[PDB]
Amino acid sequence: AQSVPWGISRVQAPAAHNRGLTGSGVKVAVLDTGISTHPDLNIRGGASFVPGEPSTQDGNGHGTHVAGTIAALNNSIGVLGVAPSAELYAVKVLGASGSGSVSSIAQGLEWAGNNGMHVANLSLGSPSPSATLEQAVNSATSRGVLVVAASGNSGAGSISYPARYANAMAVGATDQNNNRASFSQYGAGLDIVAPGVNVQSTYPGSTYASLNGTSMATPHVAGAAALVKQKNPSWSNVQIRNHLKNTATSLGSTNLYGSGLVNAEAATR
Ligand SMILES: [Ca+2]
Ligand code: NA
Repeated sequence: AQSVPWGISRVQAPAAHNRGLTGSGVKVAVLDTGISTHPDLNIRGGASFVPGEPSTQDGNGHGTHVAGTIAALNNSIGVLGVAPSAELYAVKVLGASGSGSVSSIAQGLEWAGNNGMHVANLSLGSPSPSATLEQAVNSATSRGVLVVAASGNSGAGSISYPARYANAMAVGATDQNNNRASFSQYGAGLDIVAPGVNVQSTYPGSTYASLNGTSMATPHVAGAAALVKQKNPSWSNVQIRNHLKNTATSLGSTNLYGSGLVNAEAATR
């Protein structure tokens, strides 16, 4: 039996699925620790930019988990992604330890742009700025990619980099009530929020696990972007971003929530 995680229902993905919108034909890159082969995922390619770790398989778990929130397959097992037919690309920029370099991440962003990705999910961040990262976020954007990035887990009223750069769509985390998760960074530049507490998804070893974080929120929005792109294949990254914001469920307090809670039903109505 397939389970639909609370957050998948909260963003109203099944409503989109019932309109025939699943992310089919939309290329989504997961820039993370890799993606491990899993019965509830279809991985269509990718690349590694981590020195000494040339496989795209996930030695950490984080990337696999993020990937299933985007695109776990719609079937009789496991969980269900926001965009269960999205074309997943594993872009390994973080090592098995969970950390990487500005150089790896920028290389992944270059790859995403050059390989025609429609969405790049960056469930990663740092408190310190990077001109290299900024340039790379702008590069992927110029090449037509919608870059979606986590706000961070410090609980502070400023958001992490690269989410703080204008051309990254910054995503915060809500709890099961739609209140800001205690850890979710907020403040200037936050675009939108999504479920980020007790999020069940795919995990290495053909298993499932629950995790907390803005890293879990971010893929809900990357998946929503993919639904919108399937519906509107002529739309740019900016049009998609704007529509997601304009159709989000307002939570008030934009400092805390940005435009509010991402709503895949409203976005595909
Ligand atoms: Ca499934
Ligand atoms: Na931003």
